[PDB]
Amino acid sequence: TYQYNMNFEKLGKCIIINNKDKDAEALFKCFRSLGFDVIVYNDCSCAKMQDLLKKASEEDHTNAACFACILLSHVTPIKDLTAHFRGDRCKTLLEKPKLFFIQACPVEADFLFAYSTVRGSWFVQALCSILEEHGKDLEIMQILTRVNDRVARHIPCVVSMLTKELYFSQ
Amino acid sequence: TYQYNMNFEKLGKCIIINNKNFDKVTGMGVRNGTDKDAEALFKCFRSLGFDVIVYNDCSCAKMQDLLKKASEEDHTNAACFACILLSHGEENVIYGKDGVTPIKDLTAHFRGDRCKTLLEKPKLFFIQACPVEADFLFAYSPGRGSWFVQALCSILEEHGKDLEIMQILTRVNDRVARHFIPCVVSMLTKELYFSQ
Repeated sequence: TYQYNMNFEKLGKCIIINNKDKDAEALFKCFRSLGFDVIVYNDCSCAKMQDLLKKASEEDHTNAACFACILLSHVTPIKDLTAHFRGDRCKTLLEKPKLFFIQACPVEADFLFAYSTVRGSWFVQALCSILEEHGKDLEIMQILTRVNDRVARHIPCVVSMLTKELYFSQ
Repeated sequence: TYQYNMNFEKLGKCIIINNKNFDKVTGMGVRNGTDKDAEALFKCFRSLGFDVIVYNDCSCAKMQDLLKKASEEDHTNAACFACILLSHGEENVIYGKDGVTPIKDLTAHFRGDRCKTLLEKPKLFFIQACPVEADFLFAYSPGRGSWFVQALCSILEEHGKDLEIMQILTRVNDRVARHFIPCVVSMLTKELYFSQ
């Protein structure tokens, strides 16, 4: 009970929003490099992100272990996107984590965040360089705090409303 | 190394601000059980090498003037630094006996440029309210104490010397959610266990 369960078919479905391309392409490879069902979206007319998310919120993740999403900007409210995956709002994701990665320029338990700001950026450049190398053998926090170390060698916060540790088995 | 340096003379300070009785003009309830909430934390961090100092029913000017004077100290022989708040709070703001000060104003005193004595050192902050900002961590959260506090030390005197803070805080988040949620915002750069 000290880590999140991983006896699941799919790892999870990864969503990538890309308003505007190196970071996206690099995030794609490195997240599929964990075993993610990755889907990329560009030129997202702000009406998209809403319906785009809610769809996935009404999908089935019973045979999925988790769920990740990534935003890339430079107009859509933060909370109005995440609330689709509330406690009751998406019952297929309970006792399952929700991971939102951001870079621009009961309920609410088991959520994680990471917002960065500005070739491509550092944060991104830094992250993949870990997930490729130490991706499948670290707890999530052990990873992000390593990224903050890497970017500081040249800062993005990290909201953790999680309940157990997070490595990446099957 | 992939973790914070603990080989220091002393650990660090541990300012506790126990706000219980606020003024009437604030129209703010008397936060009860907070004496227990403080004593629990004080006893806990005491047993972790924190030189614990407990402040009580302070004004906003006090809480401001206090931390500033503590930021301007010599923290060189100290590994880290902690500060725990107990009061009423709202949207990124926290009550004093007299008024209301923005939380980001209190912590600002320690921002690496204005507290060089704590640079590359973790500067912690615990909130229970009813390399700019690097090395910062924030953990915002009856008869017995609160859940959070009681559950924290419950895990902290038990595992605190042998677990990383996230391992500690993530653990805390489970037992509070077990009863029925706190948000741990981290800007750290290295893992942090509470021993040598």
